[PDB]
Order: sequence, then C-alpha cells, then structure tokens
Amino acid sequence: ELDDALDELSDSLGQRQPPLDDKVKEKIKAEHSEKLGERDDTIPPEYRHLLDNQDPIDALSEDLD
Amino acid sequence: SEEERQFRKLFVQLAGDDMEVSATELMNILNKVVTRHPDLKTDGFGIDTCRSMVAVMDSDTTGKLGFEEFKYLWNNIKKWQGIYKRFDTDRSGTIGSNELPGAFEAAGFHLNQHIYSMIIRRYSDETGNMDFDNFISCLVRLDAMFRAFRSLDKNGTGQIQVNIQEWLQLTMYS
Amino acid sequence: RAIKYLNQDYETLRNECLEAGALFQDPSFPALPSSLGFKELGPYSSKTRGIEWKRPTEICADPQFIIGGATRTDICQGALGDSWLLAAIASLTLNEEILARVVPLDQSFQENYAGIFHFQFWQYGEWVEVVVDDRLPTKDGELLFVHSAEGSEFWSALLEKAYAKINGCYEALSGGATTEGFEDFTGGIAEWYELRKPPPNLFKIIQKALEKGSLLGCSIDITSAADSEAVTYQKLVKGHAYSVTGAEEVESSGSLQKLIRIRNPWGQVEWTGKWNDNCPSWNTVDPEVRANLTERQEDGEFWMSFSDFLRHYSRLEICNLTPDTLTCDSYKKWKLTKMDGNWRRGSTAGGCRNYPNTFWMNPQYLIKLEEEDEDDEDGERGCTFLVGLIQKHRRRQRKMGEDMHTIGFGIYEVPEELTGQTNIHLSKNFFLTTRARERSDTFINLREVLNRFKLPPGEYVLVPSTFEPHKNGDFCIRVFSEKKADYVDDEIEANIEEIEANEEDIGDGFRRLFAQLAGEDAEISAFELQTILRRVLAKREDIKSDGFSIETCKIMVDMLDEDGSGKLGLKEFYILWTKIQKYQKIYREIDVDRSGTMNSYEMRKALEEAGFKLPCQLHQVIVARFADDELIIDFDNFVRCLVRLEILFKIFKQLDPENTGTIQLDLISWLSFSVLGKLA
Ligand SMILES: [Ca+2]
Ligand SMILES: [Ca+2]
Ligand SMILES: [Ca+2]
Ligand SMILES: [Ca+2]
Ligand SMILES: [Ca+2]
Ligand SMILES: [Ca+2]
Ligand SMILES: [Ca+2]
Ligand SMILES: [Ca+2]
Ligand SMILES: [Ca+2]
Ligand SMILES: [Ca+2]
Repeated sequence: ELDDALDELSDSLGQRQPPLDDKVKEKIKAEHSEKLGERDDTIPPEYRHLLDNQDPIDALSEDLD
Repeated sequence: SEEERQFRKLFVQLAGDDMEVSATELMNILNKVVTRHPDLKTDGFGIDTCRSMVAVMDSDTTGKLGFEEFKYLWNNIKKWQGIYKRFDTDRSGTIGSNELPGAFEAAGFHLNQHIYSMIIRRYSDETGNMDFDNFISCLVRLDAMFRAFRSLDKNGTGQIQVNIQEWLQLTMYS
Repeated sequence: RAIKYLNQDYETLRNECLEAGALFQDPSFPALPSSLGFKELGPYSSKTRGIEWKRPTEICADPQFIIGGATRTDICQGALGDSWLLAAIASLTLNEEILARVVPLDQSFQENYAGIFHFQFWQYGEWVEVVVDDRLPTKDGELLFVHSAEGSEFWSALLEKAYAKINGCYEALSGGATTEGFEDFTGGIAEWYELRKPPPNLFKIIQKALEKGSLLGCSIDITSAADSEAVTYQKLVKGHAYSVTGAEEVESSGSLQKLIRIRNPWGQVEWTGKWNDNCPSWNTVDPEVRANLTERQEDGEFWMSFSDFLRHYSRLEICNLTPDTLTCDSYKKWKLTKMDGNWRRGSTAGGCRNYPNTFWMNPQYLIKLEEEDEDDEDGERGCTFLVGLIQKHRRRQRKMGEDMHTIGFGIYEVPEELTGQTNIHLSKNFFLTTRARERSDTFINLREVLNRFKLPPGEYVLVPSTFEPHKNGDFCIRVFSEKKADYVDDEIEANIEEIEANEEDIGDGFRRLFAQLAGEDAEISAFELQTILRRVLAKREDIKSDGFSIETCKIMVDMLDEDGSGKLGLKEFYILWTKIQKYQKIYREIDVDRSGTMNSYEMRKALEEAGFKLPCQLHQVIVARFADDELIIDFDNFVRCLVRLEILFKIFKQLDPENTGTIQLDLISWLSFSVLGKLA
C-alpha cells in the first residue's frame, strides 16, 4: 500500500544496458595554417605610422538599497 | 549621468575573464545580493532559473550576458524589486494573489482576473504566494514575450502571424 | 528571410530615427574603445590615442555610399591585418549579382539618411543581416581602417565595420584565410591549390573560375620566407592576401604569354617584375589589347606571367558557387545536409583518434550514400560527397587568447548488423579495433576543413573533432552529396508516438496502483506527482536529476488534464506514466557514456528518437534554457523540454486546423499561450 505502488512504478521503468587495448593504433598528425594579415608588417607603412602616432556584490546590493 | 562609468567597472569585476556573466555566475551574483535583503524572501535562484534569464536576454547568442544584456536585465530587476516591496502591503516578504495584480500592473503588465489566476497557478506554490525568484523569473519571461511581440508587429496592427519555426523558437524560451 | 542579428530590424530602426529626426546610435557596438580591440587596439594601448569615431557626414559634407560603382579599388587596407577579408571583398566586386546580396546597393547619405546602414553575411549555413551606425574610427581626420581610393566613398568602410561588429571588434579581424571572407560573402564551396604541386591546366582552371563568378585569392607562405621581411625585393607582400582579378593569354613578339592579374588590398605597392604597369614589354603587345588590359596606375593591381605567379605564390584559394569541382566538365545535382554540434569539456570534447579514451565521446553523424546516386567520374564507381567541418565564432574568443582549434574528422563504415538503424553510437572498442574508411586530408587550425570524397553506397559515421581533447567549441557540418535526379528533409515535424488511454486498455493492476497513489481524493496532484517522481528516481542510479521540480509537475498535469479538475485522474496519469516510461527509455538508451544525463549531442539524438524533426536553430535554442553551463540536461529538464515541445506543437496545430504555414495572434493571447501554455 503506497510503498508497493512506488516499487512497482520503478520496476516498470526496466533494467538498463549492457576491456580492450588499442589494436589498430590509428594516429593523426596536426598542421598549422598560415594566418594572412597576422604580421604587423603586412599592414601599409602609411597606416602603421598613423596608428603608432565596496567589493562588487555590495555595490549591486546597494542598488536595491 | 555617469552611473554608467561606475556600472561598467562593476560589470568587469563580476564578469571575470570572458567579460560576460554566465548563468552560473548570475546565480551566484543574485543569491549573494538578495541575501542582504530579508524583505525579498526567496528560496534562491537555481541554475535552471538563471539559465532561462540568460537565454531570453542572449541577443548575440554567446550563451552568457554581455554588458548591455546584463545592464538591461539588472535595471529591470532594480525596477521590479521596488514594485515587489511596494505591493507587499502586508509585509510578508512575498507577493500574494491579492497583491499580484497591482504589482504586475505597475510593472507595465495590465492583465485580467483570468490571466492573473493562471500566473498564480503556474508561479505560486505557497498558497498563492510568489517568491522573489519566481516573481523576477515570471516578469523576465513576460517582458521577453512582450518585446518579441512588439518586434514581430512591425506594421503596428496588434496582430502577429508566425510559422511553426518562429513559434517554437520564441515560445521554447519561456 | 535572413536572420536579423541582435533582433535589429534596419527599416524599423531607420524609420524611427527619421521620424525622431535623430541619427542612429548602435547600443550593441558602441563608438567606444571596446569596439576597436582588446590588446593592440584596446583601452590600454597607446596606438588608440587620438582615435575618434566620426560619421561620414562629420568628415565630409557630401559623403557617398557608392560612387563610380562598387569596385575593387574601393577596398584599401588601413591599420588592421584583415587583408584576408579585404581581398574577399575586392574579389566579390567582380561578381555584381552576388555583391548585391552582401551590400544593399540602394543605401544613401542623401535619401532617408538616419545614420544607419545594413549588410548581409553568410554565417555557418545561414544568411544574417547586420545593421551598423555609420560612426567609423578615424585618426587625424582620416579613416583609420578600410577606405576607398575615392575619399568620399563609404560602402566598404561600413561593410568592414559590420563584419567587425559580428566578431566583437576590429582587432579580432586580424589574421585569417581569404576563404573565410569568400564563404561569408557567398556561402560557396572552397577549392584550394598548392602552387608547388599544381594540377596541369591550372591556367585554364583559373580562367574558368573567373568566367564562372568564383572568387579567387592567392598568398605567399611567410613562415618559410625572409624571417622579418614580409615585403620582398620585387614588392610582393608575404603572409598577406591578394585577389586574383583576371587571367589572359597574350601574344607578345610572336610568343604566347599566359598572364594573371593580381590585386594587393593595400591599393598600393605593386609587383615590379615583368608585366608591371611600367614594363617595356607592354609595347610588345597589340595596342588595343594593351589599352583593354593595362593601365599605368598605383592601385595595388598588376599583371605577372603565370610562371612568375607559380614561382612566387604558395596557394590559390578558390570559392565556387556550386560544390562542383572546376576540373569537371559538367554540372551535377547536389543535396546539402546541414548538421551542427558542440564540443564541450567534460562531455563531447573528445579530441582526435590519438586520444582513444575520449575520442568515442565526440558527436557522431550519419552519412548515407545511395546506390542510385552512383557516378563514375575519373573512372571510379561510387557516391561523390563533400564534407566541410566549420568551427564557429572563434574570433570572439581572441579576447580570451583563444584562436581557431586544430580540427578535422574521420569517416567510418557502420557494421552490417547495425545498418538502417539510427540512434547508434560507435563504441570505444569499435574505434580501438577498426580504422577510418576515410579522413580529412589533415587536422589543421583553419576555420573550415572541406574535403571531396567518393565511397561505395551505404551508411557511414562522421566523427568531427578538435585535435586535443577538452577543447570547447561550436561547429557545423555541410554535407554535399551528388544526386541522380531528385527535386529527404526540409520540414519541421513532430512524428511522436501517441498513446492508448481508453478504459479498455487500463487493467486492474494499474488501477490498484493509481488508487494507492491518488489517496483520499482519487486524483494525483502535482505535489503528489513530485513526491512520486522524487521517490522512484531515488531508487535508480542510472537516471540523474536534481530532484524533480514542482513547476515541471504542474506542466505535466496541465498537459494531460483533459477534464478541468486541475489534478490527474486514472487515464490521465496512465498517459503521463506511459510518456515517462518512454522518455526514460530514450534517455537511458541514448546515454552513451552512462553519465545519467544528456550532453548536447545525446539530447539531439533523443529529440530525433522521441520523433522530433527539428532544424539546428531549434536544437541550439533547446540546449540553451534546458542545459546547464556544462551543456548537460538531467532528467527533470529532459522531461520539461519534451513535454513543453509536444505542448507547443499541438497548440500550433489548432489555431491552424487547416495546414497553412502560419498562425495569427494578438498580444493578449500571445503572452498567454507563450507563458501559460495549455489554454485552448
Ligand atoms: Ca564570466
Ligand atoms: Ca550574450
Ligand atoms: Ca505579501
Ligand atoms: Ca522560488
Ligand atoms: Ca567606387
Ligand atoms: Ca597598377
Ligand atoms: Ca490525491
Ligand atoms: Ca484531471
Ligand atoms: Ca550522457
Ligand atoms: Ca534540473
């Protein structure tokens, strides 16, 4: 009576489910890409020269006075 | 009027490295802040609630609140907190079903008996009394859906028409 | 149709400003140091001193949006390393029809001027409209960044601002592949050539690409070039994007000369080798051919012989408007499948196959190749497809000192016994014992890795990853499959399994159980339901939830409360429990890592498994709001998500009893249906 009903709801959910070492040992190599414009000397000289010439909670709590 | 420059330095300290307040951080900010205010009774902001707040403010789809998003949310909370205190006329720290209409009205949500009753059913568990966190949560949502309507009613007819995609995209936030 | 970035509507914001007699001030990308940068152009960089944001109307009295057309000479680099973007813009100007989609050509400083402009960018499978106010950074009265060779022209300046806006700031536009700009201006498909290993007939390929409206760029590898000299003795710039703007064959003193036209987005500093603007060998060409091809002009644009091009440049980047390779002599039919995903530390961020302990945690994607789609180009028989894995919003991470991840993907055959059965996840031991049938040509820190493949008909699993594990990022995948003669999916569907809840279906056993759970009033309330769910979940380790919220239970009640009782009677609780049984069956089956929770990938699978055919934008919306900051959804939120979605679909069909695309609502019932749900 009630504890039984809950056990029964639970049982109705069912039962779940159901080691190896790396056999193929597949390996991947990484490349780095070229980033165009990343170097400062790829910017026009003219525009290079142009460019180169209470703790917080208390403060907020205070907004709510 | 540079409450603005002071609030910018304020946001930078709580936002941390990414310069954005996440749901987790916002949960921490809000819980710590309402700890100070015993008349703003609440069982806490959960991550569930805070994530919902971030979702609906998340204009740029970063998953966190940037300055402008936090500022808007905060200013709403600042306004709504005062509404809350004003219309807690029995000073119980919560908003009852009799206190609710006058408080949603003052926030700019002028509903009817039926709507208020459905709000009280959906957002009040405490015998028709609404916590500070449920209250903020509900108004954030109302505000979001209000903005959504205004934006979709561009001709200003008082009528929107949505397909299934925009319908689910707007309503699944709330 | 096109996503409105930040929910800003151009015509709405322009019209309000015009009616207000105001000029637009964008609150989302304000005229402040934060919009410039974060390090080299941040608030604390001395390079930012004296910078003032000026509207074009503040720096001249008669600004033009476009004058003399929108042409490549309108794109001159300023004080930012965004050559990749600018070469993209320059190339785009050569295809007027596609240029007109990125740049609404009708904008003006003279009519309906309100200091607001708009642009359109392709962003990871979607077109996106971006509005900007016209305040542009200046120093010493001059535009600091991109500017037109025509001083009073502002379209390109405004385009670069709009593109800076979506990336957070201008400094974030520094460094990249020209393909990124090409793509964001076309949604096209990349084809890349290494010039040290070029295909034969590459000059014909280049000519064909240009004829066809493809966008072309080239560049010189700088790492493996004069350490600290980017500018070579022949005035070429290394590590810098150029546009390829033309290709002609000319007869020169009796000899055939293949010539390529190249543009430096500086709009200045040109090749000084053979065929430069001042080369005496132009006298050697027919006068009218000379007059049509060449001008003595410092504009960044020059000719060189194809031989010199091959000896000097490293790479040709090409963005075609179809998935068809340029080396093919016919057009094919194509199907795009767009998928999206997320790698998140703690769950889906598995890294590549070098990391077999976590590799199996990556999201997996089905690629089905059809017998009917078979072709035999190159004389190989199989199904042609392209996979392009693109990592998203990576420039916004620059502030964090984060850049592009090293990305790639592998393709695996699914075992015969597993065939025609979606929801499958290939295990760790599967990867430990079986090699990829195909992989990406490399793993590399490019925004996109795009490869062309041919495999036999069947079902394959694509595993996209970063190289190292525990890297956070969003991605999307484009799969282009070659097709025979079709004209699979484009619609939004809820094909959910409906339930038997007639009195005949419900037996004594369940009736006894219900009566025992309902108590004194013969009905189950939300409070009772929460207690029930708290209690049954307490018995099960395999179903994680942070308790079960009363607000979730209230929604479950309302979903099924067909009489108006406000509580659950026999048949209503039967439907509910049957739904709960299905929800947790799905949840546990799809629970690959047996975490007791759904990561973002598992949730996608569960939504499909529950019968929802949803676009990616919906899926992302679901993980936001229903997931935590680790992008994990527990059982409480899982049920809330699926319950709400079923509610929303059904509210939509109803209000639309005759299947038209749309629904009509006023503010009162909009706020009512979106906030309070089940009402009708
Ligand atoms: Ca943060
Ligand atoms: Ca945000
Ligand atoms: Ca009260
Ligand atoms: Ca509460
Ligand atoms: Ca022009
Ligand atoms: Ca020239
Ligand atoms: Ca009862
Ligand atoms: Ca009922
Ligand atoms: Ca899991
Ligand atoms: Ca939860």
